[PDB]
Amino acid sequence: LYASRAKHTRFKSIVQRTRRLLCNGASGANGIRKLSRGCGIAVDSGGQSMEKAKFVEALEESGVSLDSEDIEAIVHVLDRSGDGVLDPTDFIAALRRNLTPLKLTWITRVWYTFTQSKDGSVYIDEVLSSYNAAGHPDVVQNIRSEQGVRSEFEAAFSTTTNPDGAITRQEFEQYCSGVAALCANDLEFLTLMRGVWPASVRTPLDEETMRTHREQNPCNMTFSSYQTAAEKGAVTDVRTTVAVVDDIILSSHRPVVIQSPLAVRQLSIALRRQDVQRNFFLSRETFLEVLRGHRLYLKDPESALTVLDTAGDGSVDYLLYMNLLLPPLPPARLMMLERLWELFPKDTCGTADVIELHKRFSAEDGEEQDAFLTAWDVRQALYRRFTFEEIVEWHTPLSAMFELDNDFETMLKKRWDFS
Amino acid sequence: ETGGRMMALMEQQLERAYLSNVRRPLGKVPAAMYDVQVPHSGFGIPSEKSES
Amino acid sequence: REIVCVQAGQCGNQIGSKFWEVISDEHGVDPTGTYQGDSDLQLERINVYFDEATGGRYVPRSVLIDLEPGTMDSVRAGPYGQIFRPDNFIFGQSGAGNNWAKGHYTEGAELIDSVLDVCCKEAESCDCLQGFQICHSLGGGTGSGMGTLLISKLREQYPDRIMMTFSIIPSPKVSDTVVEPYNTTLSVHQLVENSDESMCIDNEALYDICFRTLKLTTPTFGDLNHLVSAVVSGVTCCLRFPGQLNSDLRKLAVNLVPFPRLHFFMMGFAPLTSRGSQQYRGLSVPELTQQMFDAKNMMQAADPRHGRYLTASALFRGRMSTKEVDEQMLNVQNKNSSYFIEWIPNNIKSSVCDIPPKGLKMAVTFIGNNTCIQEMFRRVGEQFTLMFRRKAFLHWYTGEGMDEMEFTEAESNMNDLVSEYQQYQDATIE
Amino acid sequence: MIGGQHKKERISERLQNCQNQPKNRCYLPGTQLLTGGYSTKTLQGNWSEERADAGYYDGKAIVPTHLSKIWTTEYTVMTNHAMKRAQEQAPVFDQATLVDIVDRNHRAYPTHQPHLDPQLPKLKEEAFKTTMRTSFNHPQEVVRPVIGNTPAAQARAIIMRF
Amino acid sequence: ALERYAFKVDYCDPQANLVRQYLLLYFAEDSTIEMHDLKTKRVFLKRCAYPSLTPRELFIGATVGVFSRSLKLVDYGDEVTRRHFSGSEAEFVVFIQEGGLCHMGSIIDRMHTWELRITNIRLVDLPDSLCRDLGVSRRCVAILFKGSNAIEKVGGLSTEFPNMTVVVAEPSDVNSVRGAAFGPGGTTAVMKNCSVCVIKPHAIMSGYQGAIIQRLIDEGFHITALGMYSLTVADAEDFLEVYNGVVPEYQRLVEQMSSGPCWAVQVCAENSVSALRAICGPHDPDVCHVLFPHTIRSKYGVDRTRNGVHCTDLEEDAPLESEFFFSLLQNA
Amino acid sequence: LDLVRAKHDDALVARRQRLAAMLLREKEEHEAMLNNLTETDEQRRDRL
Ligand SMILES: Nc1nc2c(ncn2[C@@H]2O[C@H](COP(=O)(O)OP(=O)(O)O)[C@@H](O)[C@H]2O)c(=O)[nH]1
Repeated sequence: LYASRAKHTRFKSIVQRTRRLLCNGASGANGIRKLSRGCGIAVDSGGQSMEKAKFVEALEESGVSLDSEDIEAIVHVLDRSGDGVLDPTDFIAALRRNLTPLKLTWITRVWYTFTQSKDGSVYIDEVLSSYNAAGHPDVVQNIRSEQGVRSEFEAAFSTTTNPDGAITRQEFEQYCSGVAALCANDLEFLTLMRGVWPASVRTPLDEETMRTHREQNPCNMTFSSYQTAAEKGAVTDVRTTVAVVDDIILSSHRPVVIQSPLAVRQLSIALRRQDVQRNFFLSRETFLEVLRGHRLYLKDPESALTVLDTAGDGSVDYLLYMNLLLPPLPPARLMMLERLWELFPKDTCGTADVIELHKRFSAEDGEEQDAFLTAWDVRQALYRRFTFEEIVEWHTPLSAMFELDNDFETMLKKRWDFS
Repeated sequence: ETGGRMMALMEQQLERAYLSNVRRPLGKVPAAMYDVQVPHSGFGIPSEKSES
Repeated sequence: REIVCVQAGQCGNQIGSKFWEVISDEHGVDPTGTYQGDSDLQLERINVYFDEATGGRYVPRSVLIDLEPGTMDSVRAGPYGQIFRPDNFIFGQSGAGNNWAKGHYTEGAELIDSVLDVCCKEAESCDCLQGFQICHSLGGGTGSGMGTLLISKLREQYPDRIMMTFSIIPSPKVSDTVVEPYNTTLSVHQLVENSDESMCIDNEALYDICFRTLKLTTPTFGDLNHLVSAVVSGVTCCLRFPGQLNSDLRKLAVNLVPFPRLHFFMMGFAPLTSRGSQQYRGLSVPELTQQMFDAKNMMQAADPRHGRYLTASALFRGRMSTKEVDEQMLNVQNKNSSYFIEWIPNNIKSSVCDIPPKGLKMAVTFIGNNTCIQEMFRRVGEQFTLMFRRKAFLHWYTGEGMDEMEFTEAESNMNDLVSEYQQYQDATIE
Repeated sequence: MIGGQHKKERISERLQNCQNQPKNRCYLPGTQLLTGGYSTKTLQGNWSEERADAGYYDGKAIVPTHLSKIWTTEYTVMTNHAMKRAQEQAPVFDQATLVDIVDRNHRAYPTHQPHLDPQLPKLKEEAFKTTMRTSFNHPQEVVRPVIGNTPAAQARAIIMRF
Repeated sequence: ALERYAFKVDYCDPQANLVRQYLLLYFAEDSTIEMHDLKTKRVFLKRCAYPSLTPRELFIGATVGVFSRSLKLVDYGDEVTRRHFSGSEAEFVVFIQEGGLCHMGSIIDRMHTWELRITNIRLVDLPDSLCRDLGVSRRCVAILFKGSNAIEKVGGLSTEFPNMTVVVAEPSDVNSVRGAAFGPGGTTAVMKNCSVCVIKPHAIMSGYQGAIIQRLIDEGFHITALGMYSLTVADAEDFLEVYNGVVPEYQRLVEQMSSGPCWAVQVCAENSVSALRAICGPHDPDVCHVLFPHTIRSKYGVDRTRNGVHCTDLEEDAPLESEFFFSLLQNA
Repeated sequence: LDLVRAKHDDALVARRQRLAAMLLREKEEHEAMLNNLTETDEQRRDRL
């Protein structure tokens, strides 16, 4: 019965290779969008059905060649009905979320800086005006010029590409996944995103603290043949701190929270309540006091919190902490949850009301109704509004109880309505 | 010839479904067919108390 | 607790080469002599058979003797041959001529002192010496004469140690040499006085094992010598690995021999089964016990069903329960009670060792002391009596110098051995 | 320590072309610490005392092999539960302290191992103390029994103290 | 063909630290071998069957393994073999221009199918004088090779791969490119955001090297450097310092890497070390054959010592290994 | 000189520790992937 797991590993390798090949071609950051346009996708999260031969010829014209065994693996993973038909949005989702947690954190952070419409879309005028090409690291080091990068970005988003004039979340994530595959590592992506999208960071800081934080990043600390003893020791200290924080989080904090949706939801509420700027940052003492109230502890707060500081000012990024704490979901289940999310009206900052959740739920036993009402209390919600990440975190522990995606389909249809 | 470790692990995985391996293991009590809970003080009735 | 091996003549040297292959494999010794094993359990008793030379290498505590160097040059030239110490190869310049008297009296006394010098050099270096182990054939020329000569010298020099022999003996069904009965009779006369324990194997039984049990299409002498090397390496297993019920060569001797002349044993090894069949039957202690007592699995032509067991021993290798072992040995003793000597209350000793041979989950070697061995010696004595009445080839032996009185003495001693075995088979408790 | 690295040749020894026996460190080819004619891996001679050394290292890879799993003794199966818990903690030294241990610098007698003594720091603080200085300090500056190992006894004693 | 080959080989003895010489004979009618000792005039091994040894692997400068001994073929021991190898000793150069870097793995595989032995390889950038004289591009791959009927065989690359190969046959141009392309000098390897993959000697003799390189190209990675180097025992030890005390096959890896020449490639991509580790697979081929059947080590590996390829594990050492391969070994 | 050598050997040992931890974690993770490679009767009944 190891053929299935061989197929799954092959699917992961296929996703890796497809992401590298598309972004290295003629259209670098626009490869995934071009693939989606070629496949014939017209709805962002629709359930349009597409037959296998058209999918393989679409990938062939995109620039990726697959023989029989990779086609079989893709069909096995994606076709959940056995009818010989599949939905390419699952493959595009698999290409979309293949990132390290820091990249996903900052990609999510940039998206909420915009002004969202009645139906979750964002206008093209705002995203065109909010781009700042002067801060591109390519321009600052003086390899290319501002006009060139401005022209290429304007060609990326134009009236012929999007006749309606509104960009969805999925399209922006596809573009950011494209532009992420060209950067070398996490630090390059952070520098590019900070320089290009300036509204992401709310307060500036001097170049001295920024350069000291940049020099101490794990990417720059790396061995060499002609090193001296002190700088070897510095590299050792940085690497040991990163390893200890990662393994203590994974070994200790995850088993406490992953056993029930109630714990995840309550921890998310506790973290989000203390945020006043709504930029996913907290002070150190506030973070330690929040974690103390939920039976999670650290052996050395000064060394442990130096890796959750992705802003360089001494704050704590709890979005990255929650991303590292919980495991990512498979793309099919994420598509299911986004199809559920489509049925909610949204305000200017991208939230929906909790009453909408309440009138769309249908439990079976008393215990699950009690847990749902306790977690999704109207009084405990921030401002009677909830976001999509809260839904993802609530559904993550339930998704770990099933191995096949058809079971998750059936449970979603039973619990929820329409989707 | 032995086909390494993965084949051996799967071979032992296919073995325990035998009834003999279930009801007759080596140096062990055969496993229970339902869950049991061991009380804090152990099994048996606690001794009844009386007034001083 | 270290053993010193001696290999004599063509048969002995050939079996020895396979034995040292099997032992080097079990302890993970490369044919260059470098340790390449994969568990500490291999290293921790390596001293038992190997001495350590400087660096990586280990050298095997063995003396190689032959009268013409052809075999010795073949063993030195073999794939594992390099491991052997060069100074340990002793050879002459002319053959035994298939003559016992030549091998014992003329060239034997010429070489024998250098062999004792090497054996003494090896023995006195040991911190505590266990018994000697010797492989030779009784039907040959150099095998019989120098093996029994050397056995006598080592028995003079180390009377408090153990004396163990493995010996191949002529069958009437497929003889390779005409004068086999004389050499066999004189050698059995020497062994019954000198030895502490002697193991006997028939080539006919190894052919029947190969053809019927293993269904080999074209077995070769390498296979027969591999089966023998398997049993030889199995008897010593408790010396060199941990276990739940340890055993020792001296403990085997004390439990098996009731009276000092009754020291001749049968051999078997149980998990023999063809590659096609292995998918159809799992190993277990009842299955091993059933093969273990099946005469199909015994390495002599005499069958247990015509005699009775005085004593037997079984050494088990592997992880198994002692209850199942004890009750299996009891059930076999109770169900077949007429084949067990009644004035001994329990005839079988068991022993259990944790570490099986590589690629087997479990294995057992069986040693049996049964009166049916008398038929084999009787057959050899018949052929001797047919040949001796007519002086058929005697002038060769007399020309070397033997008195005819030796032949009548050797016949009388072998006939007395047969009589001693036959009387205990046919007896009552009274 | 892991991988040895303190049994190997030092640069000073290589530059000075030092030989073996003046200091008797077995690193040069053809020389090895032979106990009873064999290495310390074999149970002959003085293996128990040589394994008790502060600088002893056994060549066991952290990543285990298959035959180690297959070949196990009954005693190991019996006592493996305690071994898993007992393998959690072990003392460790840095490289300078290992150099000091190998060079056996500060010892009262040749076999004195102070780095394996758990009471060494309190001995160091306790050193150089005189009877009068302890006994003649400044005069201005200077329970119901409970029996049993039962946790109830400990709880009662702690409650009384509080 | 032949009825009997004869070579003399040297065997590096680790216990003695001497170099011993033997005489190796191969009988092609029934595939048996036999070894003699030159210093003693005595037999080392009878005629014994050895099916893992094939006549195709017998050439000068090759390495073979006979009963856990690594033998290196040194010189012809007979005049029949000397006459049979009267050719196959001239060295020629084939270049791959810029348009052919995407097809270089197939080029190397095609050369291996043509019974051609590569004696050196490097990815270089030539001076302008040789660039104009020979007719090649600035950035090119230089392959040095020898074999039987070499010129007539390499003529097929003009029609299989149009306009991406240049063949050199004149000895003077070969000497000029040998002095210029190879030897001490600079390198094109980067010093950050890189990974190093090493092709083991056994895969070199078996010849899966072109398939490995072409798989790397197909997956999307970029090759920024490439060369072949021969490692001494001390160099092999210093290359595998971090694997001491961690894996059980340290000494076997040392002797395998010191057995013969090895190819070293450099890979640059996004998250290069993790991506290369994922594409190569786990350390043990047994796990690969069950759970990761598409990995490189599943196809080109038989055990832990001879898993085919070697890849960097810690992201702290990628510039260290790149430097050790492309500066310390190359320059001096 | 010997003291400086020890100062380098420290970092070497630290790298060895990190590698050993990673390899043990991966080896344990691989063996847990063979746990549930079994087929139950319920799925077979569902197919029928
Ligand atoms: N089992 C076995 N028997 C052998 C072997 N070589 C020879 N024999 C037998 O031993 C007898 C010949 O004895 P031999 O060893 O030549 O006596 P020697 O001349 O004194 O050494 C014949 O019965 C052969 O069949 C062998 O390798 N294995």
